[PDB]
Amino acid sequence: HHNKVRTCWNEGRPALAGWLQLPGTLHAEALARLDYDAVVIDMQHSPIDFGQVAPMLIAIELGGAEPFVRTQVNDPSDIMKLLDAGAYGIIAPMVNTRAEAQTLASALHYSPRGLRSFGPRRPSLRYGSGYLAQASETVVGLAMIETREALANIDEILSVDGIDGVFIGPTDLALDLGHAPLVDTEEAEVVSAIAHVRERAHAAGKRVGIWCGSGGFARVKLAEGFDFVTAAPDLAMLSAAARQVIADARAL
Amino acid sequence: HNKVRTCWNEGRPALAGWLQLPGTLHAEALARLDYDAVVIDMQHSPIDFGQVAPMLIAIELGGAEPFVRTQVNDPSDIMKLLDAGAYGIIAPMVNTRAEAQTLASALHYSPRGLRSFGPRRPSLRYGSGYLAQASETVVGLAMIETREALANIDEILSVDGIDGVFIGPTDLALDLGHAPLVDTEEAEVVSAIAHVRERAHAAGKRVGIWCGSGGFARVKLAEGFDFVTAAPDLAMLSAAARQVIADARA
Amino acid sequence: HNKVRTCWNEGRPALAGWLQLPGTLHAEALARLDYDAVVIDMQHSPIDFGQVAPMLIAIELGGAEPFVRTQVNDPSDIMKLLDAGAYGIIAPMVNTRAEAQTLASALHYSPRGLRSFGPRRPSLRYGSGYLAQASETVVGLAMIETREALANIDEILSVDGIDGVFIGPTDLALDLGHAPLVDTEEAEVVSAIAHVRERAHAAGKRVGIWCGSGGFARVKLAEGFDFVTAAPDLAMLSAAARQVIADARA
Amino acid sequence: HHNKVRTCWNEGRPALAGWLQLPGTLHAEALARLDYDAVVIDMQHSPIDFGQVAPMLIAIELGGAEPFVRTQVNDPSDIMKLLDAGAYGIIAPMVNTRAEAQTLASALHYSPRGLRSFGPRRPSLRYGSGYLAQASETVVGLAMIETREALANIDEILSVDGIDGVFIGPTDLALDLGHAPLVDTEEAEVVSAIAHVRERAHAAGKRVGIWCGSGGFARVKLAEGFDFVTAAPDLAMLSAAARQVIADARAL
Amino acid sequence: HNKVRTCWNEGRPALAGWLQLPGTLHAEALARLDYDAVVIDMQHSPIDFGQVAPMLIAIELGGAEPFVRTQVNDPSDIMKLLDAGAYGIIAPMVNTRAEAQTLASALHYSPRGLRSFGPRRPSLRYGSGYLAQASETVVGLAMIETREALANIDEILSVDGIDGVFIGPTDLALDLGHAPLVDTEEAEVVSAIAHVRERAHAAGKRVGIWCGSGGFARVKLAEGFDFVTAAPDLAMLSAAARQVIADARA
Amino acid sequence: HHNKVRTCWNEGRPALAGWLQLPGTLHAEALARLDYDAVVIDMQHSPIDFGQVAPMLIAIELGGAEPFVRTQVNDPSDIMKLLDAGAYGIIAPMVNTRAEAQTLASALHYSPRGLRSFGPRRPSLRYGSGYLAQASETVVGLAMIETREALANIDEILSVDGIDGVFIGPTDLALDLGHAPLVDTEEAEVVSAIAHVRERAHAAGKRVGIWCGSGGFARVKLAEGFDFVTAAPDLAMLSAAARQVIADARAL
Ligand SMILES: [Br-]
Ligand SMILES: [Br-]
Ligand SMILES: [Br-]
Ligand SMILES: [Br-]
Ligand SMILES: [Br-]
Ligand SMILES: [Br-]
Ligand SMILES: [K+]
Ligand SMILES: [K+]
Ligand SMILES: [K+]
Ligand SMILES: [K+]
Ligand SMILES: [K+]
Ligand SMILES: [K+]
Ligand SMILES: [K+]
Ligand SMILES: [Mg+2]
Ligand SMILES: [Mg+2]
Ligand SMILES: [Mg+2]
Ligand SMILES: [Mg+2]
Ligand SMILES: [Mg+2]
Ligand SMILES: [Mg+2]
Ligand SMILES: [Mg+2]
Repeated sequence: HHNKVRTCWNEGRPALAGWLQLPGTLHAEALARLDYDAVVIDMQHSPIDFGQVAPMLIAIELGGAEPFVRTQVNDPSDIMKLLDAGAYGIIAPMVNTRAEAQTLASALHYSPRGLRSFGPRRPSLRYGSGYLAQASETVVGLAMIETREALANIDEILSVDGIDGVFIGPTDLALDLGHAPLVDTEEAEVVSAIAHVRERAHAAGKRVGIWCGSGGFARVKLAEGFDFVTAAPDLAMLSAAARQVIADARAL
Repeated sequence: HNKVRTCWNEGRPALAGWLQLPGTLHAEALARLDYDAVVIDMQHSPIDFGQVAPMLIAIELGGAEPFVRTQVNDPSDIMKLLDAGAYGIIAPMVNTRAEAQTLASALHYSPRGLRSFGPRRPSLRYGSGYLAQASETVVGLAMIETREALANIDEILSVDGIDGVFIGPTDLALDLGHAPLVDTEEAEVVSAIAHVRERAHAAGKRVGIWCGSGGFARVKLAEGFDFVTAAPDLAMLSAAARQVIADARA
Repeated sequence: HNKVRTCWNEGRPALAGWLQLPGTLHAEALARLDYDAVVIDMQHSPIDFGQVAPMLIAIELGGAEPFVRTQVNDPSDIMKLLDAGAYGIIAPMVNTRAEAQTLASALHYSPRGLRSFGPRRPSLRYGSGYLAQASETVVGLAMIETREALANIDEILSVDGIDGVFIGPTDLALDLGHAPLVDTEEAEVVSAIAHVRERAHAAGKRVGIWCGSGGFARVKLAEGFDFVTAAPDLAMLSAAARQVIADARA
Repeated sequence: HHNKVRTCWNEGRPALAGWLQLPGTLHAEALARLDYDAVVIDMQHSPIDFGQVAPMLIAIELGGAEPFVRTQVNDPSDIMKLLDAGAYGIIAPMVNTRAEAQTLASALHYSPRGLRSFGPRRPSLRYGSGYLAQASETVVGLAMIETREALANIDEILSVDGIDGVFIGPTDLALDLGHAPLVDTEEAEVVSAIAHVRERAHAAGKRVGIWCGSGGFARVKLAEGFDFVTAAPDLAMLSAAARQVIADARAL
Repeated sequence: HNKVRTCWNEGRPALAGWLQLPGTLHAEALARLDYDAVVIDMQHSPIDFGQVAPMLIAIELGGAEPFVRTQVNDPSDIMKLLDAGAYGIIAPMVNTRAEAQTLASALHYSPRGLRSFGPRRPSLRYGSGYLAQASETVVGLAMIETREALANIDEILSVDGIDGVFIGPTDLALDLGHAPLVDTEEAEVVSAIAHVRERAHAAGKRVGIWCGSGGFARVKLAEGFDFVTAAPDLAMLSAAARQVIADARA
Repeated sequence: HHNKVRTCWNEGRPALAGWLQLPGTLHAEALARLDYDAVVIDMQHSPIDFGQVAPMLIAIELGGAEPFVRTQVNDPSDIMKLLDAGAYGIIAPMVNTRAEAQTLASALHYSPRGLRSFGPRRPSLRYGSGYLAQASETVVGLAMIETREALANIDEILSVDGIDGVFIGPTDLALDLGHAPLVDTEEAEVVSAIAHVRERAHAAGKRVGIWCGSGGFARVKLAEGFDFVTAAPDLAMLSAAARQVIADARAL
């Protein structure tokens, strides 16, 4: 028993992860069974509530990927309930300051390293009675860097011992820097900001991840040395596939 | 108006989506594409009645006609779906004239059928004039997917109150002793499919089929199918994800 | 005690609510009014089994007897509702003595019927003595809503184990070739309703009916109906909202 | 495509809205189809959770009213997830200070006018790819005035550019001022407070709304020049209608 | 591999859990204990299809084979459960050879049965080779719980495609005119149970039974039952809570 | 109509309560029907979301125990929505300071004693139109003491008028004091801390509760004079009962 993403990193390999915005277990299991190391459930920009995330985490684990959640907000009590429901990866949006990164770290570890409340319903079933001793290793925590403010604060954020590193939200970052909501961009200012965050993460001996909208862009990010790359949202892949089926059906 | 009936009345076939995943977000998103209808599969999916109800609403808001492929040809199940705003019904494994008569009985009020009266959602869409035009608001297709159905095709097509038939080519292939392959080239299955189509059109009825690709759907439209579905949500998403991963991993 | 049976044993009819909206808050709130029973409609509503279960609990806490009008006269569906704490069953479209016998078979343990034993919620309410008094805890009504049922009334009423019959006057009006109007004045429908009532009372059975207004319910109570429902939640809420809007907009 | 409430206001007309405390799609659609411009779903004083609100917003839009939510609390991340689920009106309870009104404004607009996170799942489907350019206009935001403290701070609250105005909670206001929980009151002190808030809202070129328990009271509020009037809660109208049916059924 | 079939192929019986409570947390937790299978009861529980679906996934992750005791022996209900990853089916009240043939028809693809093809979850577990080995992945047991079933035992056991029979001793006791007691000592019921066991083993079939205690389950295993369930989640939890309260209150 | 726990306390009797971590109504009703005065639903260390807690509160009340909730976090708006859903007992985890105890008190009372928002959907049905006058008595509020920090602050926490007292989280307390996650412990340091909290609660004329993992430990806590004792979690009792059934089934 081990965190599949931590196993990638311990073997000097990056992790590739899925991204779900659609509630339900069937597609969660089917995607987890593909060559994804993790599958992230998006609880920020989706209609997925806690009652719907709980059985999705089970389905991903059965499919053979590490269950991750991108939370609605950086809130310790929300993050703790997800950990106890068998979320083994947490990505907290809009972490703009060292203090906010400490708030995330506080949720991911038991005392004395954090203030995580004890009652691990699903981790105890997966890991057994030996869980508390290894609990910190079973969990991956990434602070999202999505703003001018987070970019300015990146060295202070990376100095927080309890987070594994940072996950870049490139569309919110492009918007905050005064651009359109650019997806998978080469825009020089946005790309220089993202390169800066990766360079500082690795200099600090921390991990860096990035959200991607396509397989093509994910290959570029992996080939730049990102540690955790997501591609691409279930609803986006499904809509694109339907549009293409319809286009081919209705062609002369 | 029933968007599929509007296609037909205007001399055009209908192209439909096919959902095996529960939920409203992809249902609305696919309904807003160039689909005339979106079918929710209650047979080969985890979708129960509590989940189908909001999906019907989402499809209608997206601007496609909501259809349901039911778990079974059962009149009371069909009547509850109709009153929940399912405006097309595809009933699996209709094998006999009696079974086609059971389907027709569910889709029409007395004296044409025995549909129980309590049209919760259709009354909201169509108003107090609903009863008079109820029959035309609903499209009903009996599924031809066995040797027995294929043997009994003319008598199934004889039943007034069904709009026509919808081929289940994987179940048909399997019952003919062939592999249940999507979009099959198997000569006997392809000949059985063309026979059902010709028989439906000769009886003044409509015919539909399930497809797994845009390419196959283009052929069935060209061959004169009236209602073509392509392709299942879970299949399309799985194949897309496989491609993304293969692109990403180089 | 079954509150409806207590009304009957004390020489009083029962007045019931009628829910087509899922959820527990209005179910408890209507149960706390001067209703003896609240019926949950699983036929002409979006309510599935997962939603009916907590509604039964809410009605019982509010202090009305929980009833269910099932989607269909199916023994296994009725048995699951009984074991979930439905203490009244109204089965739609009971047209023959055989169909009434199917309903009675579901409502009684061997040797009277064939009800499967596993009474999850009734055992909590009634304790370990439940089996001996099980029959008296449940009220079962066959719906008379077709020409065929009306023709077969005496033989439906002959079936021991059903408490009596419940008229579906909109389906009856429609099957008699009339408008399916709530609370109809149509002479033949009104005469058919009085006939069913007289036949039930002559057979020593109970009779109920669906009403759309307090005024009509008052008449049916005065005419000697034993179980009168008025009026559906969605209808009452819709008419109330229309009035509020008309008041507000001046 | 336009916000039906904003269209009323642009045409110098007030908006009349429904108020739901009962979960489910069928009554939501049926009421939306009546002569209501909007229907508000109450997530503060109801058992409605996020999983239940999501399909109700769809049902209201299909019925042809603008979907609104009265949120449980003034929390930016909760408000953002509702916007991305196709809530086009937000009413945030207990907004007592200018700082709290700024917190609400921050959630309702993308950078640089706010800090709303980008991922508009349902608005993108309703409005298309041209959504970001008009996003602020598609959304109506009202701060609730329900306390002595909010009343004292009304000019500071109204000075916040990012809110369309204020929505009065007359029962909580009556309670905070030391009265019984008065519904649709003429009580001189409560009525003078409410008149003050309307006068200051209109002086500031802002909109003012009020919650009503009856059609009669809603007519009075509309005829005083309120911009957004709700009447009346589904559970209240249903209970009153049932009581009257029973009273008529059991009459001699 | 089907874990129960693996027990049988290795000359061992299977011990199973029994859930009447909906939800995934206790389902996974009991599946991780020394149970070979966990049965979800859809007959005497509030569990609907929407709730059973995630429970099947939880049991499989816990490392027990997921089974379902269905509400009724209905082919379309069984086929939807199979496609949702129910790998054992126990059908209540199988009373005749015809009813056993109806069960067998649902569990096998043509030409052995008439199972409709669309194996959503089994295809994920078993891959594209699923069709060829489908029959062996599923365990099907007909319930013997009436006088009529007991009378028709040899002809039920004659049906190829059913793995064997599962005794419902409380319904059997009640239909024989005895108390529906868990783990009964009633001489005629005990003799009926041993007869069904001997008949199943003589026909080369498997036999199972429902138990209420570890002590009784130990005896049935020793007597040579192939599939023993003990004990229902709600019963075990209720008795445990009663003990805790009695300990606490002194 | 009365709070069953307050009735115990008014009659000089302690209350014994159940503890649910499993969603659903059937076991909630069955346990409520046993000799428990209350049943607590755990929304911190369970997968229970608001949509699942709502019908469980109904089931417990019908079974004839007082419905309690141990909340995910000490958040006033979450606590208010539970009160309006017919939670009549609130246990808020991780209350570490007098200020946090005041935050809990603020949620449990209407103005002027608190700032609870008015809209009591279920309490109004249970208690009728006379509810506001007795509302404070219908509700039991307990602040959880689970940390070194809460222990140091126990006299300041107990000085908050609006809480009935404190509920000890012995496992989180043992962890915070540097021990293993000890369940039902006699460990001298943890036991002295718990005895101190009980002694200070009773000296302050307040009530004290404690979570137990067994019937045996609950008897000891009752016999020490605790006012509110819980035993034992549904999932723990069910797992132990299954293990024993299996052990007996597979015995030689
Ligand atoms: Br792959
Ligand atoms: Br398109
Ligand atoms: Br009343
Ligand atoms: Br209107
Ligand atoms: Br074990
Ligand atoms: Br007890
Ligand atoms: K994988
Ligand atoms: K369309
Ligand atoms: K359901
Ligand atoms: K009552
Ligand atoms: K409207
Ligand atoms: K196991
Ligand atoms: K009790
Ligand atoms: Mg972002
Ligand atoms: Mg088929
Ligand atoms: Mg009817
Ligand atoms: Mg929920
Ligand atoms: Mg208020
Ligand atoms: Mg049985
Ligand atoms: Mg704790």
